[PDB]
Amino acid sequence: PAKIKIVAPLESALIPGGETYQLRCDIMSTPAATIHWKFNGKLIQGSNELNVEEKLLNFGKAIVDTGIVASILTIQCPSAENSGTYSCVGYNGHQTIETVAEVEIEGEGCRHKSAPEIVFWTDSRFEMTGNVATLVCRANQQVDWVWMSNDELVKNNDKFTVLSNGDLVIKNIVWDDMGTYTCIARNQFGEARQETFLYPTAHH
Amino acid sequence: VPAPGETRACGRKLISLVMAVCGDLCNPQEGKDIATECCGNQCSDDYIRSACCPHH
Repeated sequence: PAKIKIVAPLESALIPGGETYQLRCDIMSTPAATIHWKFNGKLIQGSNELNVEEKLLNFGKAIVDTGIVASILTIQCPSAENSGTYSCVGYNGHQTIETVAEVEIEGEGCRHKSAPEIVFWTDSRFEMTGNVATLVCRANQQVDWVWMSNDELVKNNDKFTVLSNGDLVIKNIVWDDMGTYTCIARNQFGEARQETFLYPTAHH
Repeated sequence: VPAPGETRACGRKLISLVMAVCGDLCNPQEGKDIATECCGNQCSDDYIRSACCPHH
């Protein structure tokens, strides 16, 4: 049965102007959820789009698809225009949830040519042995992606596909695939990294 | 048996999932036992979700 729950909520805050600020939320969901953010009710990051491709790849299978997704919203140079209500919204195709906070800027040399950031990722994905699973990372711009596992490059082959959007798609998962997969987003100025985690559950 | 580094990463992610499902029904010391069990041995989805709070 589908389920969704806040794991790490937003909290309201009076923050200094002109100092970089970051919000984080984490949501548990089955099937996999996406997160988008709103400011005073208006969409500012992310979308409601879901992993339709993996659902096709798991045609005919009993699917576990559960885990925690995380997202971060960065305000580079907070000013009075950034004061208001921030919402982190989760959606899994069946249910929604949200966590909300009021952020107020207090106070008035704040800065381009910077590394990307990874703003949404699979903190954990559980899926049954024998199915396809996806580890998701999304950046704040178009990027070049590389994935690592066990300190080695993940190469594209019959089992692993690295997509241009930041997904790593792993077919026919087995217990030996359990562990951490690091997504690395690069542009011409530098890189951002994030860890994701896969758990292939037992198939009885 | 998983490599030790995969067991390491697993323990944190598994206890987080168990605590999120079970809430206050799962003491962190009991979630840790399920995390250790299921990060050295492969567990089912049902066991991971229910072992720390069998009455849901």
